[PDB]
Amino acid sequence: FGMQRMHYRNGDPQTPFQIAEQQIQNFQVANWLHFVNNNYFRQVVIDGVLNQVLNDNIRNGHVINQLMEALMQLSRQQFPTMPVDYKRSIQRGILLLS
Amino acid sequence: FGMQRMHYRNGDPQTPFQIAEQQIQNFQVANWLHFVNNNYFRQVVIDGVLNQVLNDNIRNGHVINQLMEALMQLSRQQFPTMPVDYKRSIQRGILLLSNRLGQLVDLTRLLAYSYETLMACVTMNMQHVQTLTTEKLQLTSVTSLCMLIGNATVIPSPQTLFHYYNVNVNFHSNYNERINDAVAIITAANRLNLYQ
Amino acid sequence: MDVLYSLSKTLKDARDKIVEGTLYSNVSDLIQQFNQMIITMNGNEFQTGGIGNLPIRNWNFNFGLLGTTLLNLDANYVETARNTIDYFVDFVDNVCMDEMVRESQRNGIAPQSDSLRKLSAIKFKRINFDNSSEYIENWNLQNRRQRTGFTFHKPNIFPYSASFTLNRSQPAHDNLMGTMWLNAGSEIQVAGFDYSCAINAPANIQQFEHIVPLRRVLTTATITLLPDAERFSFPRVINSADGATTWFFNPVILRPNNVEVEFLLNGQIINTYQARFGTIVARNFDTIRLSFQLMRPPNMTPAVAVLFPNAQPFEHHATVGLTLRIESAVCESVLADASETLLANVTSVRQEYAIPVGPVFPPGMNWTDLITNYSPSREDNLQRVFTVASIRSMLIK
Amino acid sequence: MDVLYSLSKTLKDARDKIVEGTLYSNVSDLIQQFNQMIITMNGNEFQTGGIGNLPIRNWNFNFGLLGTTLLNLDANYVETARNTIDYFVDFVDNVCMDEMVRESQRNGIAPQSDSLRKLSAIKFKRINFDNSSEYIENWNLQNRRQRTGFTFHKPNIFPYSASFTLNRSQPAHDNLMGTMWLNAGSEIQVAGFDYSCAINAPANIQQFEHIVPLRRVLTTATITLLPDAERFSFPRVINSADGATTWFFNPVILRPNNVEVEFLLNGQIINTYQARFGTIVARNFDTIRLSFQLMRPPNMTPAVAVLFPNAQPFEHHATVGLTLRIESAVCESVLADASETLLANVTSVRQEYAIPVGPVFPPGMNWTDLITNYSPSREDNLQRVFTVASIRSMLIK
Amino acid sequence: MDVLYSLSKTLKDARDKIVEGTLYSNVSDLIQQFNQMIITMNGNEFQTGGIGNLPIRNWNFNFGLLGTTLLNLDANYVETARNTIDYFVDFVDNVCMDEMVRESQRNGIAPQSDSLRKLSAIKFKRINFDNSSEYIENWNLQNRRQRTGFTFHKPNIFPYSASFTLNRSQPAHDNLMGTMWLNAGSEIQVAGFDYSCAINAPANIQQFEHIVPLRRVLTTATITLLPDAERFSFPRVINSADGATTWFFNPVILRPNNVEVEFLLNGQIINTYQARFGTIVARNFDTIRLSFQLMRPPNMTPAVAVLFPNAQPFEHHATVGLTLRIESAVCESVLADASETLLANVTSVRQEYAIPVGPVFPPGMNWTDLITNYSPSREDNLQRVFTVASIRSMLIK
Amino acid sequence: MDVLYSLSKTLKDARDKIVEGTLYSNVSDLIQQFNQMIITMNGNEFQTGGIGNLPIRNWNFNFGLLGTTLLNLDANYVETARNTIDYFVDFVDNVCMDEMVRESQRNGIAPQSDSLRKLSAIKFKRINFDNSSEYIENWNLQNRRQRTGFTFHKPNIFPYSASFTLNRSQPAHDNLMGTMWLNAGSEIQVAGFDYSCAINAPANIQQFEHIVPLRRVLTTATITLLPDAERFSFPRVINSADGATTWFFNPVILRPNNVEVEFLLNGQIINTYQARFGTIVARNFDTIRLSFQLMRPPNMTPAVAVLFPNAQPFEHHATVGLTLRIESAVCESVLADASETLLANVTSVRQEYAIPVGPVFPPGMNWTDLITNYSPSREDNLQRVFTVASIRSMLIK
Amino acid sequence: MDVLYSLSKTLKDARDKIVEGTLYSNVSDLIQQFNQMIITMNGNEFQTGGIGNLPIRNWNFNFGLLGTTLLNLDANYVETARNTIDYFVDFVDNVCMDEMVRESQRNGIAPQSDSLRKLSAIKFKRINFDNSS
Repeated sequence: FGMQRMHYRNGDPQTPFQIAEQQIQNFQVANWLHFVNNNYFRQVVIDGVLNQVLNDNIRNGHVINQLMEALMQLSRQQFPTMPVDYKRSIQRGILLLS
Repeated sequence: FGMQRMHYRNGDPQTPFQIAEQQIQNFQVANWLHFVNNNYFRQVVIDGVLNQVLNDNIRNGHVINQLMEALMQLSRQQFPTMPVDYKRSIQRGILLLSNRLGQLVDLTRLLAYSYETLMACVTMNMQHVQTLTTEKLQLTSVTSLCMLIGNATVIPSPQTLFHYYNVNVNFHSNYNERINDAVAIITAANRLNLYQ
Repeated sequence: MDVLYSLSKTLKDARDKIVEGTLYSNVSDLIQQFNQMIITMNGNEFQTGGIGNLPIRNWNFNFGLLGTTLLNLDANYVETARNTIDYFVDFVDNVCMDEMVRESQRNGIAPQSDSLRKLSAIKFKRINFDNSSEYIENWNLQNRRQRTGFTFHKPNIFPYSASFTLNRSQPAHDNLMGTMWLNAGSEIQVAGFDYSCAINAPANIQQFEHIVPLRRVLTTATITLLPDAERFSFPRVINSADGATTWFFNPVILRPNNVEVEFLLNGQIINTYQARFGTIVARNFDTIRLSFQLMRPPNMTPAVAVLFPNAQPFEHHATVGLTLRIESAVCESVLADASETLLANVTSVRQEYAIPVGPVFPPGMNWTDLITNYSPSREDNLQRVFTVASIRSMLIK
Repeated sequence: MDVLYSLSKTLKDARDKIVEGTLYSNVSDLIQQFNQMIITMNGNEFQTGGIGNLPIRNWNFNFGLLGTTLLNLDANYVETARNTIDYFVDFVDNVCMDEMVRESQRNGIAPQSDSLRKLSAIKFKRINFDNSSEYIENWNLQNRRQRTGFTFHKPNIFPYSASFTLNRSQPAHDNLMGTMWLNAGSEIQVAGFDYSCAINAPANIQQFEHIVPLRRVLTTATITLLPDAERFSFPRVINSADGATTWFFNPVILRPNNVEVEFLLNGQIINTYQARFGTIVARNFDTIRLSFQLMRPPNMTPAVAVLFPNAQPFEHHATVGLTLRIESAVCESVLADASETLLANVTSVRQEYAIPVGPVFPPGMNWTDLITNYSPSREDNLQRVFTVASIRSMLIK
Repeated sequence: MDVLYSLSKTLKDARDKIVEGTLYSNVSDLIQQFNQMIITMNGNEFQTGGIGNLPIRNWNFNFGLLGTTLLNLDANYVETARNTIDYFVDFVDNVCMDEMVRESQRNGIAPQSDSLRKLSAIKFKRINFDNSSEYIENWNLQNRRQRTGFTFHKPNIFPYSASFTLNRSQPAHDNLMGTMWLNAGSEIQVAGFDYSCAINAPANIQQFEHIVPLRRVLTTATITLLPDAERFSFPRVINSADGATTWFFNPVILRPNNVEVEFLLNGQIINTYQARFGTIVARNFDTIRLSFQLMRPPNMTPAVAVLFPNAQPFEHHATVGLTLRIESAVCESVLADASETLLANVTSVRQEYAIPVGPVFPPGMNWTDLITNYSPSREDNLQRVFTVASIRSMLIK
Repeated sequence: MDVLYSLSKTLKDARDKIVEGTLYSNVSDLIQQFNQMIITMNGNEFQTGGIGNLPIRNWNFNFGLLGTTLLNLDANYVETARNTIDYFVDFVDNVCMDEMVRESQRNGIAPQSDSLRKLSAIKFKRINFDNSSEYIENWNLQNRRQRTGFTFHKPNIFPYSASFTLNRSQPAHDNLMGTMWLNAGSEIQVAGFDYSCAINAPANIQQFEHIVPLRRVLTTATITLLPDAERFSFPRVINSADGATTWFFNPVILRPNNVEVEFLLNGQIINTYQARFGTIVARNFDTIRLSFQLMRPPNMTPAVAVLFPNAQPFEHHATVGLTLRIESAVCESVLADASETLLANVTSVRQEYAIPVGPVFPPGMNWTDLITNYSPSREDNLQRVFTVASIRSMLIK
Repeated sequence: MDVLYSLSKTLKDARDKIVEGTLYSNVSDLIQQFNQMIITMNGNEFQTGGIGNLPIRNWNFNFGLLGTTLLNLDANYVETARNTIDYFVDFVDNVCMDEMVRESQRNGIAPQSDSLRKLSAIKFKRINFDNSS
């Protein structure tokens, strides 16, 4: 996306993914980054037994479609200021996983 | 022209020829570079088959002259900030390539006609997309071809052309038949509520 | 309607930048836009006409991509480009003229002709060069229901109604007292006459009033104010209110005092000006209120005392007059002006091609009749036709 | 000719865009244009002036280029470019100043100055940024035998000529019937006066007519026809036609009856309007013919009855008046306007250095005589000089 | 100043260029500029307001960059553009409003608002996309110390001051000889009146002179000239000199004789025209001197032969008058006009929050009061305010 | 412009430092400067003159350098350098002589001469030794829109205009009450005279006032207010205002009572002083208003009682007087002074070769008319010519 | 009081000699003086005002050394120099104005304001360009 490499300091109260979320205005990848940002174990109680369970959205297998769409969006991206073979390999591996 | 040599980083969206076009001042060389920069294919639909056709300035082979004039300008400048021997060697090379202008013109016209006639014998859609496996080709063979071509023309043999056309249409028909068979089987399977 | 504006802008840019000599690096964007427009406009057939005297014509589009090779555009490339530029200009002219001569009660914003209906589909939305001009951008903002407006110089907003009222009158034509005014375009001049010169009137002060409503709202308007009558200070002969004969007028002009101007909006007073002339500015209003009083001068000189006798037979009745000119305005609804000429173009097309009268516009595009009964459907149809006219007015100069 | 407009527009755009801190990726087009201009301009000298007091100057051209090495413009690069730009601006200004004054009877559409004539050579044809501006686009379109136009505000086209024509005249001016009109600027006011007040007139109705020609065909004219003219509604005393005696004028303004406004072209009727006041629209006209009728009041009142004695003794003449204004119009040829200072620039440059009067322009650039006898060669020369003037006014604000 | 205009231009171009359909190679430069701007402004803070009724807000910047690569722009990019553009529009509107109503005495050309003061540092110096307009470019050139200028249509340079000067008076006001003139808006109308038709001065010719000063230098002005007064030709009763009585006025009009109009600079004659009624042009002037002569007609006819008695009593006085109107001019300093929308913007923003009157501008922007004692400091403050208003007017449409 | 000052200063410093016997290690800086100047100067020709009797001269440049081989300067090296230096001095003198005479109405702050205009090109910008001198530093600071100043001694700013205004006047001048003032140079002396000697005055006190404007704002003015003026304290016989009769003046100087000195700016009160004589300090003023009172002696003595007869017969009028001197002041714009010969240089160069009077400077450089009607363009042109004059006076002593 | 005069002289010389074009060999002395003054003026905080209507202001000095590389001073270097020249001029103006409005019977020769007292210590004595006036 033609942006400077993320200067960062270890130990900030916010994870780098939050900064990524509030710095990219490409709707697909931004939404995916937000979903990963606020993906945490859910605290529930069943029959007096405490458990940590996943969110429903990932449980039915739906986030993979979002990941595939974001990857395909990255596939045809310009990818500026990068050498030829490295960019080609990166986007072809992304296509492979998509 | 003795201008500071460019450092084209490997990975910029721009091309070295584009920067050279935006930099130099002389007319013919800039015109030739501009021609080689944006010369893209044209998609043309003929007889229900998609094809790629070169620009009309390439089939009649006039653009080669628009090349040579530029090269001729390259033989006029004094080549400052260079020793005499380097200039002598470059002038020798450009002169050897120049004296064979007619051979190059004939070769280019022959290539254009042969490509058009042969490519007009395919019946499947074609697209300009780079693939994974890439063909290896050294330029020494190209130099040999440009220095060794003669006078006899070469026209594809009708028997070979017809054999190639028959093979191509056979392949296309086989592909379509298998596609239809698979589609029919899958449609029937998914409409009969098969899921195991 | 954006597609038509984009097409017009592309055609004008092509006709103004494609001349022999310009470097290709200055028209690469234009060539890309042109190629996209042509490739998206191929394989479609259009028909225009069927109403008025417009000759029905059919159109095709089988034009190949323009050349993309030469460092400098030579003459042959320019001629090849113009070979389809002329056709495109003719087509756009015909389409916009066809659209201009149709209107109705409903579909006030949406286009009504076939050409705009077919062009505004999903697939053709690939063509939009820019939205730099005023009218198209205002139209787009209206489509999102946001703040709109334009700029004009001396706009005709006040309809034509040459009216006068009498407060005290009789067929003797010796004791008259009333106000007469003229409203043409933007020039509001009011005059209040009093035959008695306020001799019998109590307190020697006679009060006049006048209220004029505006059909729309004007914001940040500059107004020139003058204290003396400039159109009702000469001898006149005028007929009766209901009409049986004519009376006589021979004015003499004082200097009105307590000249108060009120810019009233929704019954709330916003801007107040007292005893001021020259330059007056009102931030926002929709009505104009004028008030002035006539004072018989306390001291006298023989040439004055001979013309206001305490007796009954008068000779020269007193009258004041004010000049109110709106020399600049920014409005919200579409209105005709003096600087622009879109109304002129619409009326020219209507008169030349002899359109049958519709149920919306008054015949002959009479501006006064159109504005006397302003309605929202009229406003939307007029906004559409004016935007089409502005699109047209930059291709055939 | 187009070379000069390209140079001026490129210089203005460069002065607009080259400011400290901007990213180079936004001025690549202008950088290429400027480098091409510097490459083609160098090596050719120029000479300007030589007539009148205009300063003779010689010109050289030896400048570097503007390379591509930075990512954001710094102060020094901007300063170097600005130093070159100001010199080129002075060059353009001096060339224009030389070009504006001179003229020619023949070939009055071709360049005349030595610098401009050398500029028209083919080897300079590689610099044409655009033709978006109104005057240059009109010039370019007129180059190729096409219809043109000009958006004008208050387009003064009526020559100033105060004149009257009597119809009935006593030797000592005691019984007059005639018309007074005054055509100032873009404003026509015509008044029809009678001394008899239609007491001896045939059928008690007096007929009035007036025809005013126009040397150049206009289009899309918004006409404000306001009755009750002001130019002749007050007492006057003027000399007679032979200049050997005078006469009096005691006016009373009546109601103009059955106002007829006609617009003609080529000798046929184009657009007509009966008894409509306010704003009307005309699309194509060359001659204006205003006619109407003055109607005697069928019944009177004591003051009115005394004011119009049937017998010869007269002390109050009656008159009706109309006002004709062109608040907007589009013409096919260059004309004086009020939205710029083009004619002002021509006059100022002509008068500043006192060029002796040539064979085309009347002395002092008095617009009345220039517009009096309009000839196509004069129109072409004025078009060229106005194009050069608009070029000048697009560099110095 | 320049930074604010850069932001306004970038935002307007982005909102006029980002829409579904267009090719990516069409708005590449604008996207680059937008990313540069959002990088530069990110992470800072501002707080505008703190005076008057204007509410105080606090602004932050955290918007992410763009960079999506699509052959056809889709609606997601449009949505992001709409949101960020709206936020920046609100920010620029608020900062402009805060910049408006603040004034300073010493060094008025300098910025005043704290936000703008922080906005002219070194780290904001990158984003200067373009300066393509009249006012902003004039400001930029003034910052470089070169000649300035503006275009105008009917400027209001003459403060409204209706005054009358007498050369011979009388306690009874039965015998007068003097002049009267008014100067409102873009009009000057002067008239000189006599009661005895100059049968007391030698050669039967009376010569009035008139001198009017100009508060600022003017160049390249076209003048409409009319040889007949429009305002002083009606029966009028006016106030006396001492404000103690009222005098009569019965006018009649003759032809002006030997009319000389003089446009003088530093008391030196530059442009002179004799009997040139219609349109004349003056190149560079700052003082207007008008002289006309009222001459008794040599030969008479019964009406005029009686109405001008050589004895004492008079029934009608003689007067001549000239109407001088300037239609267009260019000034080297900032001036208001009735043909734009600047002063209205200033007064609307000022009265929007009922700000207390500043220590420089007169109350309520009474234009006459401001132009009366035209001070250089007030000129600089007016320049800054009008420039900021012009920056604001480019967005709110 | 700065190039010329750099050249002059470098030449003067070289003439100062290059003397026989000095050690080379003390002129290394100037040697480098001179070598750079010779390197950049060579190869470019020049032309000066062409107007009036000024000698037209052509210029060439082919000179060696000044190498570094010695340890102490010998006679021959000094002679070679001196021979080059004198030629360069002649070059500078002739360029200045060409520049001083000419002028321009527009762009009157930019170079005009061909040599200077060519010098302003960028490739000469490598020579700027310093800007320590007052005038060049002020020019440089004014280049970048900053407040300036000038240390002036006896800064003559008051135009010479001897005038008086009567207040009470008999037809034959036997009972006069009025004021006499004379503003010569930087010296103001105002006298208030009465014939009644306050015998019939209201409250036995006569009021005197006098307001003198100033076209340019000063600062830091040390004002010496000395009573007992000398300009009007001796017998006089002068013509009256109409120039048809004369009058006598037999003065007696009394004690000025309650002297009030006020200094205003922009229409407000800045600094005031009551009943203080001697030296006072004013910091910022534009208008000076001197007012005071003449008090009749409450009691008299035989000679005094006879000298002021109560009745009308008068033979000794009374008068009070004040003197206003500006012994030091700082202004913001260039003005005539007495610490140099700048205005003297301008006048001498103008008169020596008889250049015909142009469109800005009044004939003969008479300071009275030049300072009478002060306009910003005139001020800018005078600033440029005075800068060039100060450049000349820094080379020829 | 010598330090104030030296500062004023340095500021005037910098504002009159640092323009685009002058050879570096003519301003080497001035650049050395400027660098010495800035390095000796870093890390100190000053306060002026408190009497009259002078607005109390605080000052810092964290300005790096000026460039010392280019043969001819181009525009960018001049702008960088002026970015602190303006600040220095404002500071000196405020300090001298603050000093001007205070006096007393004693301390007739010695300075009375805080700024001059702090500046005239031993360590700051490293700055003295000349005493020409």
